[PDB]
Amino acid sequence: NLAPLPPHVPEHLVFDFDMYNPSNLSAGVQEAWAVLQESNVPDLVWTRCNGGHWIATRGQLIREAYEDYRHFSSECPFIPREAGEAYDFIPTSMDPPEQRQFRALANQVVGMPVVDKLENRIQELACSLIESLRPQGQCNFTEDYAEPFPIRIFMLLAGLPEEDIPHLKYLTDQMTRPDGSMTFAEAKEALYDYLIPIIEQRRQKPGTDAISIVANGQVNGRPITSDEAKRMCGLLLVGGLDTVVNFLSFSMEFLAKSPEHRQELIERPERIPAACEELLRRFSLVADGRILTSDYEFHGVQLKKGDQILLPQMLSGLDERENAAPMHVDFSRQKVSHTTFGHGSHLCLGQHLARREIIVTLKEWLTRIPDFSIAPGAQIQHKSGIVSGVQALPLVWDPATTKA
Ligand code: HEM
Ligand SMILES: CN(C)c1cccc2c(S(=O)(=O)NCCCCCCCCNC(=O)C[C@]34C[C@H]5C[C@H](C[C@H](C5)C3)C4)cccc12
Ligand SMILES: [K+]
Repeated sequence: NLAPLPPHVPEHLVFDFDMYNPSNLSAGVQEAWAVLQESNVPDLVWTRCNGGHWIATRGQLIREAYEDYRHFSSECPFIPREAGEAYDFIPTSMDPPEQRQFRALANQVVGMPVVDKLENRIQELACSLIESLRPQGQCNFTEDYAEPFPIRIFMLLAGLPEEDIPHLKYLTDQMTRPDGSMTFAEAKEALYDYLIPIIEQRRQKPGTDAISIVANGQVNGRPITSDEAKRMCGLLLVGGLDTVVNFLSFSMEFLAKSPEHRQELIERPERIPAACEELLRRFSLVADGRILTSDYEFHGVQLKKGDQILLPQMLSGLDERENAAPMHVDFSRQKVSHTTFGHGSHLCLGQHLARREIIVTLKEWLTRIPDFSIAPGAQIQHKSGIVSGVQALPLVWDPATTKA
């Protein structure tokens, strides 16, 4: 189904890109999205897919719309509209100025000083996961390392016992990949049923952990409500799962297919933090958006109040106006330009934790299993959406080349 073209939208801007099923998916998802940056494609287009919505295709427009929250509201941040409308996590669905207090609170639980403190526990977890795969000589990376890793980091952050992982993983999977057992709202409520009691207890007997902090917090000079804490705790849980899982998978897929890039990192592990940044550009993967708060002319184009606009974080760093030869991976780029963690008032609060997860993973993997490949015969499949990703990543190695 295409949606019929709204009258304010001129025909010459219409490019029916489908964000959940792009034409060139088989060639790689970032590549599939990069067709939007071909020379015949305007900086701002309308697609009739997925209810109909604008797409900003260039880093300059993407950044500008993200800065201008007065015209581009996060009240409805997801395409299609029905998803955007039912979405209530905090702070992702709030605009400044209200979002500012909630964000400061959330920053207390995942900000830089928390990350510096957790780094060693993160390394311990990574090492334990890798060392259990190492002798096998094979894994599905996405399933065997990537999925268990960030959920375990959330348990450590939130002071939750490891016993709860299976149930928690199931509920978050249902929100982003439903098997049918539960609607989004049922999964959401089950999450709330899970967090509500721990919130009440940690209100009464505080810990030094994320759930305590968010529960004992103050916003707008008053105590955070139970509805507000659970909706924040919800985002803190889901925000760092699918992004980390899929990003780690794009990265490992690249390194498996590029011996020369692996060898560089093996020989110069000091370049790993830079390599992380360049991978974050090349394999950027989020595409959310905004809704117009009013009629607005933006870069020659008449936008109407209530129109949705997709602003793909993914596209800014792939824009050849931002980075020369954008599909080329070069770990020594002088200026790595990207909006992989967003831009503007909602810039990812988990970005410092994500970078440490990524760096620790690459450092620990490359020192234990320096030599690996894509399993003989396998063709890696990508998926496209709000968070794009990797269906599966079967890796192989010779265990004699590994270090215990
Ligand atoms: C590769 C990993 C990650 C990527 C690419 C990523 C990406 C993003 C992006 C693009 C936004 C802005 C969304 C918007 O403007 O609508 C965002 C916000 C956010 N992220 Fe991440 N993220 C990652 C990891 C994490 C982690 C590990 C956490 C920890 C829980 C986290 C927590 C959050 C929170 C709480 C917000 C909302 C900030 C606000 O609305 O004020 N993220 N993220
Ligand atoms: C028929 N019709 C109209 C339809 C009906 C229903 C579904 C449809 C789908 S669809 O099934 O493919 N729709 C996708 C469901 C929306 C996913 C919700 C996001 C959850 C992750 N949330 C975060 O808050 C984390 C986080 C974390 C960070 C920051 C920010 C953005 C990203 C990255 C995610 C928040 C496709 C096409 C049509 C559909
Ligand atoms: K909403």
